Amino acid sequence: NRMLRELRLEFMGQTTVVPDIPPVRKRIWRVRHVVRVDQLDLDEAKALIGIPEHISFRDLAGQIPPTFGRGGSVANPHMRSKMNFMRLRRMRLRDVMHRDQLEKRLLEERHHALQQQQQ
Amino acid sequence: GFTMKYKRGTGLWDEDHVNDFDANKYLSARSTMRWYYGMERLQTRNNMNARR
Amino acid sequence: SRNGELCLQRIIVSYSPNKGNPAMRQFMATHLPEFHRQYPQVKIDIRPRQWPESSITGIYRDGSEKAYSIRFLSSMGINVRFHRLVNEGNDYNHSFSASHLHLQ
Amino acid sequence: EIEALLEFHAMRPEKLRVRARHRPDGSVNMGDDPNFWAQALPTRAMDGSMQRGLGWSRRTTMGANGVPVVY
Amino acid sequence: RAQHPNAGTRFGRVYNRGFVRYGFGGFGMSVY
Amino acid sequence: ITRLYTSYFKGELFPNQLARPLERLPRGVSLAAARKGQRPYVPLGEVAKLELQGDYLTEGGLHQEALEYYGVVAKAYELAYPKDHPQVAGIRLKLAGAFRRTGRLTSSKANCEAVLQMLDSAVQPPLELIVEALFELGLTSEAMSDAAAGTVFEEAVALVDMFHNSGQSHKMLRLLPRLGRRFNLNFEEKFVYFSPFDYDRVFALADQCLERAEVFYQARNDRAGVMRVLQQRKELIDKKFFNMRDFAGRIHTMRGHWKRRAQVLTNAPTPDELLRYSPTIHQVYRDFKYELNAPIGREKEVQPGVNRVVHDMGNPYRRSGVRSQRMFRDAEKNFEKYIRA
Amino acid sequence: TRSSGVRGPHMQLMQERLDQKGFGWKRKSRSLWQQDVATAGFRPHRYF
Amino acid sequence: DLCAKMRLPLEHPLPLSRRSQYAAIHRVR
Amino acid sequence: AMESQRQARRRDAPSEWYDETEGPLNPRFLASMQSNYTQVITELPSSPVTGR
Amino acid sequence: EFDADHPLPVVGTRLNERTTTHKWSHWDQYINPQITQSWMYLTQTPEYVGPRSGHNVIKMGWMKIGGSWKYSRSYNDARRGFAKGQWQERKMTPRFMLAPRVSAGGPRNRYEGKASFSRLSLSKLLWAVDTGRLNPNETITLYHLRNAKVIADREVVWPGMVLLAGNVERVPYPLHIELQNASAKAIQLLEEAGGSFTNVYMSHEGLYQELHP
Amino acid sequence: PKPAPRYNIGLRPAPKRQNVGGQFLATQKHYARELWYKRQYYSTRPFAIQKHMGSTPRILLDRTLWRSCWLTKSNLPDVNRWEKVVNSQRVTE
Amino acid sequence: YDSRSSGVHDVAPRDGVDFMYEGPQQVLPGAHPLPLFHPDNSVTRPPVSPYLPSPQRPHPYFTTELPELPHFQTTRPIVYTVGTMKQRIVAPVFDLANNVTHTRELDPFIFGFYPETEEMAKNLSYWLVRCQNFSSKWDYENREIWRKAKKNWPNTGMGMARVGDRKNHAHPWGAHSKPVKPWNLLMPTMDVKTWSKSNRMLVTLKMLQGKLQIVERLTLPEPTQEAYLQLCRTMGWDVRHKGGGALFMDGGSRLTPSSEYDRAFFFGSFFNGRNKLVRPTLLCDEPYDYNRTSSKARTKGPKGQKNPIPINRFNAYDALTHDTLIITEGALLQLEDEMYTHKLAMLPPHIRAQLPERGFLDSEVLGDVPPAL
Amino acid sequence: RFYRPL
Amino acid sequence: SGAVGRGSFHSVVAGANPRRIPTYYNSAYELIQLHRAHREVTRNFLVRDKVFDNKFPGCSLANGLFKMVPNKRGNFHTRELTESIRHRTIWGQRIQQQRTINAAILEDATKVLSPAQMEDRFSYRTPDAAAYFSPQEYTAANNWPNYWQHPTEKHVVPKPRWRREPELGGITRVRDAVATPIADY
Amino acid sequence: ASTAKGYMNRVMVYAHRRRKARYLAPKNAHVRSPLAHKMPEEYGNTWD
Amino acid sequence: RSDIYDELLKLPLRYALHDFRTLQAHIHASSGLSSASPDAPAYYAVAGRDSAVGYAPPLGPADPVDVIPFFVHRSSNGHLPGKVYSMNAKTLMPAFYMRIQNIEGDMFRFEEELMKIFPTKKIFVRSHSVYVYNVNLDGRAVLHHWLLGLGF
Amino acid sequence: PKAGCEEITRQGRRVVLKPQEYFAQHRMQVWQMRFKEMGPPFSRVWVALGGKMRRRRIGRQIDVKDMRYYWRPIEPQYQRLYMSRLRIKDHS
Repeated sequence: NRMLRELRLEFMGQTTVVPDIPPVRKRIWRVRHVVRVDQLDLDEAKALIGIPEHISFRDLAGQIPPTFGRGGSVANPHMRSKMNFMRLRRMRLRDVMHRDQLEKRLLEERHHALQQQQQ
Repeated sequence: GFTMKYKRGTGLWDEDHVNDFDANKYLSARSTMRWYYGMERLQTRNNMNARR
Repeated sequence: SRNGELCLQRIIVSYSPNKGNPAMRQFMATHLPEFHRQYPQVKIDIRPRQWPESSITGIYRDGSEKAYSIRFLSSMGINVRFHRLVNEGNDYNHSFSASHLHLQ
Repeated sequence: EIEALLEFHAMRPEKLRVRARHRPDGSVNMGDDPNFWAQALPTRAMDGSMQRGLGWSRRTTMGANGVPVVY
Repeated sequence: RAQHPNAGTRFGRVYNRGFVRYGFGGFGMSVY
Repeated sequence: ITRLYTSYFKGELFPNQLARPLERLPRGVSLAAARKGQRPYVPLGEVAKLELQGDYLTEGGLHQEALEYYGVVAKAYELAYPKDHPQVAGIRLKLAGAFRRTGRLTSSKANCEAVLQMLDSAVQPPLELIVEALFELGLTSEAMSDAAAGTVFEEAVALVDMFHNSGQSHKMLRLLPRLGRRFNLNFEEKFVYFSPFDYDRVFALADQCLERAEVFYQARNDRAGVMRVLQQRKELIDKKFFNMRDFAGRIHTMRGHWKRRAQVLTNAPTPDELLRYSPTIHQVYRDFKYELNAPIGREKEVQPGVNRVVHDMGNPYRRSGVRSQRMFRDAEKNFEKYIRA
Repeated sequence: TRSSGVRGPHMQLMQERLDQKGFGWKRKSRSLWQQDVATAGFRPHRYF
Repeated sequence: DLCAKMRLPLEHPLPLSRRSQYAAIHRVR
Repeated sequence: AMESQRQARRRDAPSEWYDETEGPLNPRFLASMQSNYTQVITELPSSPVTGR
Repeated sequence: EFDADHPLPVVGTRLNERTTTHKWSHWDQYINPQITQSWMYLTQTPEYVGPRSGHNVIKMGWMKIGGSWKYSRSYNDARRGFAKGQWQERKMTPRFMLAPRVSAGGPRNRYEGKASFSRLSLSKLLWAVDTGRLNPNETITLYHLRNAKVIADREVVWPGMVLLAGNVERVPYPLHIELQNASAKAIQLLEEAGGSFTNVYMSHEGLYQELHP
Repeated sequence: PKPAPRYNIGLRPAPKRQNVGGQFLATQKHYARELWYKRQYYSTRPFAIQKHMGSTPRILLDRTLWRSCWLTKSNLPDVNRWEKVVNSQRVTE
Repeated sequence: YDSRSSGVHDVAPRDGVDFMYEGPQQVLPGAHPLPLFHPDNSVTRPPVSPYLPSPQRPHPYFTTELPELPHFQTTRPIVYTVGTMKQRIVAPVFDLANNVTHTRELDPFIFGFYPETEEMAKNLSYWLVRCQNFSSKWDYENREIWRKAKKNWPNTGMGMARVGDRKNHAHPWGAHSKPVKPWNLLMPTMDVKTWSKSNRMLVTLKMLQGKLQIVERLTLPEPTQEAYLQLCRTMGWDVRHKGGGALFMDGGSRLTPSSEYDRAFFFGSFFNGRNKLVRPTLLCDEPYDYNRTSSKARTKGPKGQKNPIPINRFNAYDALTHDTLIITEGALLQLEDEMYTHKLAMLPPHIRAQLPERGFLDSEVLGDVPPAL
Repeated sequence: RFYRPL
Repeated sequence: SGAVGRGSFHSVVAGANPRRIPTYYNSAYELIQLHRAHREVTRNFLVRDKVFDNKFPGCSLANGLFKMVPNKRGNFHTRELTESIRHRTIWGQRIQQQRTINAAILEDATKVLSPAQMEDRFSYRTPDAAAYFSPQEYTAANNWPNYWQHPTEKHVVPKPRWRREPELGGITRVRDAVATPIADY
Repeated sequence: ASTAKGYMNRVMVYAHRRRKARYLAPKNAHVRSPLAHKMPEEYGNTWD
Repeated sequence: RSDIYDELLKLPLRYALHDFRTLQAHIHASSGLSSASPDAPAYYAVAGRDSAVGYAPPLGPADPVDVIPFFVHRSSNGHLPGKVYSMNAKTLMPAFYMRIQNIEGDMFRFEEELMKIFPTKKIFVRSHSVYVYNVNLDGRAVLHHWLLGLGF
Repeated sequence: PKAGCEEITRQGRRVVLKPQEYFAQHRMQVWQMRFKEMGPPFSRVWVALGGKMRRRRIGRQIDVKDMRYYWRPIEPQYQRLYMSRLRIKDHS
């Protein structure tokens, strides 16, 4: 069950697309009697989804945000729930760093309007 | 026993330092006349008791 | 709605103009004057009385009626229970099932 | 080293005995290990949560002589 | 009696039809 | 049990998903009244996918290629919807924003000046559009190196500072930080935040018009204007933030009180529609013909009915003996000298 | 050392009443002329 | 250590005003 | 003593507190402040007071 | 709505049609105090959720009332209370009995006449003298410290105090004190700044007549 | 400092000795229902006959209970005439 | 829920009040977009204030001195502590004949202390508890039953219940095991630190709500009640049971302040209506519980403080049940006097040291100022 | 006091 | 006993106290606890003279006697009242003594450099005191509790276009067109 | 299949315990076995 | 402490802070007399003028042009409103929260300036106070180095 | 008439306020002498002396006849047991 968890597989009929890197080859091996694998050469993947041959995949991924659905897998459902919390904070701060950056520019102008007032 | 007897008359009004748990939310017309007449009574009921 | 014409006629709204649970008094200013625009052909009548018979009740042109409890229920819910009245016609009760996907 | 021989040998022993349930690092010194009945650095339970979470620098930790305090 | 949650079926035990067959192991019950 | 979301997980229900109403400009008001003070089957399912593909192209940077799509959508939209329609005004608005990327400001402003004459003639236009309608016209005005008339941005917000309920945006979202009952696991539900730059588009534009109005005076060097842009803009954001304000409910983890959710996700009047409709200012019309009392003077307007004899004050001591009713005698005759006019 | 220490000014001084015998202050109770009505009676250390 | 580092001739007890060598001068740095 | 100062209040018309640009005046109170004037005070239009 | 002409219908759900009237939260009454119109609007602290409503049975969460008592075999037994007058440790030679009696009265016992003072940190006393509760002229005997609410009744138990130079590396002004048993550093701090410290060590009969003269 | 147990005081009529509840909770007495008219569990609400619990009733109608049973003689004197409050007056229509 | 889907309504309008809904322009009686359980306009419970409480106006009173009226500065100099409103207040005081005489400026510490609900709740939750009839909450105990203490039939071999000595709480002649006795009911200890705050955040609330009215003298021509309704009729107060009442803090005139009520008014203030002559103060002495642990094993009592706030101080309950509040200046003199040394002790030190410079600590005991009133 | 005796 | 600067008799050891007349102190906190203490001794005399005014005729028969038994009043005068005078006197000296010094300081100081800077050298004018005393002057912070009404933040509250209604009875009634609330999902 | 109201509420017909996190290691604690506390590849190490 | 003051001087905070040296109460008769104005006439000082413990009146606003939107009062005894309580003291749990009790103004424009300090501590706002969680007596020290920088 | 209708008319014993205990009862003296609790707030060891320090010395190991001399903490499993009788002072 641990290997299946590291292949993003728990329920029967679930399906994932794992790479052929070495430490995945063991995880899949231990659970061969559980899964039904299929191999695709990468060119046989760049066509399964219509992809231009010139675009690699290390530039396609360099476009999707890293916070895709269920961003991280941190060490326990608490650390998950404080990785989603701060993510919902850096939203608050993103509007608040916005609302003062409006004030800090108006304040630096209210200073120059005052300063240049005496001249 | 010891019940702060040095506080009975040493309040600023008549209704103070007399523990009366028997209260109510809305004391009506004659329940208020009954109340004010009550505090002073057990303030003069106590005194002339203690004077006799 | 049947052949374009609604199957509901009245929506009895019993409320108290001064007593409590403002949900109704809070509904007749926010939503009701707007639900009154979508379905003007609904003869909303309202009933100021001391003990509010707390139930909205639509009187369908078939003659039948249908009530709805509004105990302790906020305005946004009363808005829904209104639109739950103008939708259904109170004409039949079928378990949505195999034998009842095609009424006839 | 000569300065440390003294700063350790002029301390009243009670400043060295095991003095708290949480060793200055954060572990919970239970019984049965005679080595850990000696708590030289004194613990501070209510202090130090800014470090390691807010990106506060390791420069703040250190004391006046440079050696780090622990939390 | 050791009454601990997780020591058996949580609250008592029930025999629903998905149990009387397909018991623990899939064979599954001795009775029923 | 940590989830994986590999197999299809249906979306959760949550009050951030309500069908908010599109911001309509009020009834007795038309566009120019404020602006001069300053079906057939048409496969709309096929063009909605097309008009979207235009956005992705004007958002990526293939503006010319997105122009040719919006053309098609500007043709199917004016066939399906009648004259004066709002949506047919929406596409010949982005279309006018498609020329300006490609310099064709001769048709951009012209196709954008016509959305106004397509929005004003309407009855109740969406205030989401008419604020973009002349935010664009603001940009293409400057893009024609018109340095002053490109600052209708000021008048872009000169609606949303007047006709925008800055509280209707977060009426239901304001109270979600109460729905969390947990604190040390699944506690992001006490800090549910939704940026006003997502759940309010007429606000975003209003923030963006003024930002562009900040750089148009930055070049023109109108420092008296850049302030009344900033000091205007901050008073626009801070009153929008103000309508998200609420105090924390119970902070630690609560258990079991799940029926409490019927009290948090309700009609909580946002602090705009609270100070605005305060009971003392906006007073409740109370008609005594339905009630059972009136102030002392007006004791004849009350609920009418069949014969009434005023017995007495309903004083409770009338149920006691005679020595209690010998007292309380001169109660009533004193009470008429208090309600006589 | 068992009874060693600095005792309070009103604690029982080292081996007070004991008279040189283990728990000897008990053995010296029958010798007392008259004791109080509640005086260090029988109490086998049960859950003591 | 405190007197020498300050170039001062040795003193002891080195009173508490002199100790903390005028805010522990910071050993001139 | 106060009559010395009350009759040293010439204002036969209400001062600039009689503004209501902030919020509507209180009809009850004006009827209590009518005595300190000559011109009528209570008569408020349907509109916010202009000032005259 | 993709088009405004086809508005999405209002067919409510269990998240709309089942709500309750908005009571006034402590913010809606902080904004507009024109709505707290009766004492039923002064609802309690938000942290007070309400009275206890469930059986916190041990080893099984918090059960509801009327719930199942199959698993409360030891809640019906931790409600009677701990055994009173009985060794807590039923077996295993109680950890107290295993350890040896030390210091026949105890390791920190206080007999009749012990010299255990309450610590008046010098920072406190120095903080007051600038704040203005204490007058720097008048030799600051413990009456001033008590009557100026620098120290309360619950900290002056015989004998009075002890001055502790806690982090105070310097005392700036000539300060005079009549306290009980200053620490040797605290003495050499006042004495450097031209002050004094004449440690009064009064009997209990003197502790009273100094606080309530 | 520590605020009182309003528990349920001033709102609702006293609860009846649940499993739970502090020592300071003043429940109702043994053998006394918390809801006066629920002599059964299905006895229905009396129409216009309330029992005034709490203080002395401000305005005691003749048809409401006050430390008393219902007496068709004393509660509703005349069944044809029917009272109410109007301007804080016990009038009868 | 949602049961009884029929028969709850009559399909007929009552030929009297009942009425259709005409249109959106129709102004329905009672309707308002805020959830108000006491829908009162300014004609039912009209506020006695110069202006109607508006969100614009920080308080519905004269924020400034109006020129056509004698202005009387506060009895004491004023400082603005933590919670106070930082806005000047001027409340016009009413002559007995309903005329408005000189206007008087209020203390921004007593009447300027902005409200926050959860700190008047500590006041209300105290009153809704202190105002029980504790001694009524007796109940029979298991032992107090007087039944046989001996099993009449020892349960040996037949199917009788495993019960004997049936004087427990199961049986219809029994009593509880842990019953409710008064000496087991807690009367809550209420500090002066928070009673004062819990009174000041109300008597400000009654000012922000604009229900605050100052009277020169609460005195009657004669002590008869009829003269007190005649007075209320000229002043317009509604001491009827239903019309919101009045809360008189009788402190006497401006120059003759007194705590013991004007004997004239006291006897006249005994009307059956809704009114409650309270004492002119907000403080009350420190609580004490002489029977702290168990000392007195015979007291009837409640548990907790043995010095409860009396019934006629200013509390939260009778502050929200009575719409209008009626304070004579003779009380304002007492409230500013009794809270002065409290208002000053709460300022931070870098402020407290500035007072004798600004004329706040003029101490008539030393003679630096002639004695105040 | 008379302390509760258990 | 101490309680004043005279030094308790525990200056048995002849501990002198030199470097005197050294501090000007405004006796701020002490004048506060004087006005507090002066209130007690008057609030005590009020009690020591409480005499029956029985506004009721039931128990009027004592309307001449004091409200305290003669032996008790003869005690409370001596136990609590006359104590509170000493406690009032103590502050009446710890201040009358400290003033004597200030009277000497404010002369020898006035001379040296300025009679204008003098009461500035002896001032405590913190830059924010306008917050506590004359809050109309204070701008540099927003210390209102109802902050949304501070002049720098008044632009939060909406200014409703209100109106009266003589047909409703002079009720004020806002002319805002209510926004159609959200309804369904 | 037999899905019933929620993630981890799948088949619900076999009588296994859902919501049980089978992936997580057993808390062997006191029990003595080579399989203790060891990542499964280290099972062959029966000498430690 | 300067070591903490950087962790505020580094922050992107509106309402800038006083420079550290001018924020210091801790530095010509005889090389200059002491601070508390003991003048030449046999050294009469002025009582509340020097403090070795670190007390001093508020230094004042940050810069004149800006208006701070919150005001944190001082206690009756001088020190600042930060207090570090603990979750569940009854069990002696070493998990702490702070409480900022004496503030008036708009706590939200105050609490929106704590967030920029502690981007990871759960901060809740209430009518009187501002609770910030999981921050112990070192966070108490970060606040006052800020509430001094703000000039309160 | 209601509670028992004859058990409440004829009168038995009436109960009154129940006296409390010595409200420092649970700092019993087999700890006020054996242990002493040291530690800063939120960490209070109850350090206790060696187990074998008086009974049998001759012949025991040379370097274990002294492990009996240190103030060792008692393992927290007993800290919580003994300090449980002290928490009860005001529960909840």
